[PDB]
Amino acid sequence: STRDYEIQRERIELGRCIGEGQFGDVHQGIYMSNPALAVAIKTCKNCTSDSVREKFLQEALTMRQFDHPHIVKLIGVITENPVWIIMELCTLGELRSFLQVRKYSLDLASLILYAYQLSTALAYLESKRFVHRDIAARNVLVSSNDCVKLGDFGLKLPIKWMAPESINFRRFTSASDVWMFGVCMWEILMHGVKPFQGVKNNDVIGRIENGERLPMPPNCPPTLYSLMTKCWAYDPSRRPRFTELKAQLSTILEEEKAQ
Ligand SMILES: CCc1ccc(-c2ccc3c(c2)-c2c(cnn2CC)S(=O)(=O)N3C)cc1
Repeated sequence: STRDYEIQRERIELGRCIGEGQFGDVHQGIYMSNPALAVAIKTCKNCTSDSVREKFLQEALTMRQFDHPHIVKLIGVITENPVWIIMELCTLGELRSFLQVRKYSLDLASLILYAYQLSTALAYLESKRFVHRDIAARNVLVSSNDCVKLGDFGLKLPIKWMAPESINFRRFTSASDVWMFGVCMWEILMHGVKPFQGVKNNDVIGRIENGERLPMPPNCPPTLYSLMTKCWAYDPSRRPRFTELKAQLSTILEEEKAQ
């Protein structure tokens, strides 16, 4: 039930389209509540069929259960047609593009901060025993210069980001997540460059079994690259826990900020 966070439509002013989620466009809006607050609104294209509506609204019921500095907050829902999900707005958009445009204006400490930040959230999700089953929707958003957040919308499987066991047996565990986090970390230090550029998806799995890994990013600290490669151990029982990563990242950030 949603009655404790049902929003009245007139309190929401739907603005410009800003991205796409799995179910429809995402809009910017102003929500008159405290203030008259900037929000992100998930919309739903074909919520005119019942089954799509159930799954769209499930995204909200799920988000509702978490409260963390680095996971996108649910503000509310409107459950009459047309159905909307009202989320906090991450002003500065997608991390990938953010890192690219800011390649020459973000220091190493910030890039590490982001990785650390995400690991605190992933550790929380692990402690809440959440299984995120929609891997294609996984994305990172920037709410400010010093704050990134997990989300399932933007501002077909990710073969290139996936653990080999996910690829061969469709096994998805806390460990496969760690593998993907490893890639996401690499991505961050590479200023939002995607993994395996030019390489075909099907030739990916072969290269991994051959011992090949994504190389050390320019200016990436050997301590942090070591963390990454541990995220990419083949035997998924060799990979570190997120709680292991949160801590290991915490002292790496301290080493840099001290310089
Ligand atoms: C609030 C629901 C929710 C939506 C998306 C995620 C999300 C977003 C991005 C992710 C991830 C999750 C993610 C990663 C590794 N494991 N997981 C699942 C917890 S990741 O590689 O850091 N990555 C890109 C988590 C919760």
